[PDB]
Amino acid sequence: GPVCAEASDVYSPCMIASTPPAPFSDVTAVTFDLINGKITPVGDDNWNTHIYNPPIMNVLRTAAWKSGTIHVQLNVRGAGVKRADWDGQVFVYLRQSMNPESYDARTFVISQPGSAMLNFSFDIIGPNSGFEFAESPWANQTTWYLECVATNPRQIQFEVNMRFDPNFRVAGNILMPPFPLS
Amino acid sequence: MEQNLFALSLDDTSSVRGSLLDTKFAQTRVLLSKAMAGGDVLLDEYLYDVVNGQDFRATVAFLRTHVITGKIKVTATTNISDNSGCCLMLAINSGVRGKYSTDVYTICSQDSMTWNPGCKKNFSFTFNPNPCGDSWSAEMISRSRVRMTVICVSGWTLSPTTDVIAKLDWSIVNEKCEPTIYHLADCQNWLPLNRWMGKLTFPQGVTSEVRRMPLSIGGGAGATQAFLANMPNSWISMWRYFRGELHFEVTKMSSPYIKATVTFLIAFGNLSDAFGFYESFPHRIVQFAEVEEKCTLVFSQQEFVTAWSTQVNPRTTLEADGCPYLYAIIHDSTTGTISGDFNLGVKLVGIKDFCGIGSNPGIDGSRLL
Repeated sequence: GPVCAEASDVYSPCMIASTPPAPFSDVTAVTFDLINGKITPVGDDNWNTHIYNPPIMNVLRTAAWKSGTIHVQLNVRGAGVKRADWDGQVFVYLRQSMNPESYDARTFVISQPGSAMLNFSFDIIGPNSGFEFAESPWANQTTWYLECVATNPRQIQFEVNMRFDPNFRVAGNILMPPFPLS
Repeated sequence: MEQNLFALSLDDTSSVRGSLLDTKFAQTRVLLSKAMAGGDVLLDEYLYDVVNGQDFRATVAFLRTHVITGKIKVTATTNISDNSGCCLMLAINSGVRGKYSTDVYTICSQDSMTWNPGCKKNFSFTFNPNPCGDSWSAEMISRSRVRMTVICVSGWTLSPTTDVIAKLDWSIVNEKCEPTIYHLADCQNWLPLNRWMGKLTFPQGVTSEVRRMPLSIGGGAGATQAFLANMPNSWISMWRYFRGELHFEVTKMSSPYIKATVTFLIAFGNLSDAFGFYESFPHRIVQFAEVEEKCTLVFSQQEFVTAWSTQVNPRTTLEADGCPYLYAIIHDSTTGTISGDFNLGVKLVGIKDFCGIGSNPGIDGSRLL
């Protein structure tokens, strides 16, 4: 409808990735590790990735054990393309593993001209009294991946925003390397 | 003789338990070079790996018992004459992500011990290797990749004649393994932070040495073009403003011979150096006996008018910074009979009656040391 619902709590940008520059035009994709804060372009495509350092990412990258709900907003930009000529599609997948044997936990398809905005959420829950340790060998725990596929790199330029639900809990410290400034 | 083997008590799933002797499972050596310095890693391995090659009464029980409800106790034995002193820190971390920082700031945070061999004969500590549960196992710490390190926070005040070997003794105790879990309630009775506020080097002399350290503890520690962060601080940075009762642990990291009276008070960045009226502010006088090396500071909510920001933009000057700072002031003069600088370590233990306000959108820049 003409009237949209108003968002409330603050989301923070965390990860961005630009499709490869022209003359690139092949269908491509990029994977976001929503917990460890990693961006992995598919194949050798020249994706201009970048990661920020908000409280949320600082928590996700240092909290050993996690439990709770995470809200994710995916923004898709957003290039100077005449609407009538738009043919870019966005396919996104939530995954618990990048191994071929694992199936998608959730699929969304976005065919909006210009730009798009997708809201969804997922739960972090593991075997340690409800806590999960993102890819630890213990109990074969794994992280969460957000796979983004772009059918037209010249029309589509991705932004991941995140928010912790009040039920989100953490414990334990991970020794991270220094975090480079944006 | 025949016997119903099935009915035998061979399904004993109880945890390790008994005397200290029959609960020891491993011992290690930490080589302290007589010439070492701050930030100098002494030991860096996996917690699990501690058991390799060990032959103690509970080594087997530790490794085979698939569930333990007790805690891991670490006893450190090391001692050096009063002529010197240093600061050793032992810390337990849940895991790593390659080429990690070894700075005391990052290394501590979770579980740790800080002591000075020039004051203590030994030192001990218990911990819950499973920070969010009531039980754990050797297999768990192996596959979860639990780490432990020993690091020289402050170098020797006076170098030892020869290298020193500190010894660690690992055992299981019957203390109930209680969890430490962080959450987003905006009102909490106790929030553990273990933040390394800083290493205060006060050189010997008759100058007025003043040190400042912000209570705007979020954002991490400024390294270079990057910064250090640990879970407790990233958690506190979730809120925009906060307040509560502060509990600090002050550690004498220099030898007993290096002395200086230190004043602690909370004020603002408007106070300049060379201001002999600091004592006007409510303050605490900290002195240490040759035996002593640890003093707890308490700053109740009556020390603060309002809450204050978890982060500020690093370009903000002291004058322009309206958030409170903890001042460490040489009340008299730093001296001794030997050379060396009075290193004093300050750690924010935690917050009592914690109030968290709003929500921090976040600042990428840290705050600088």
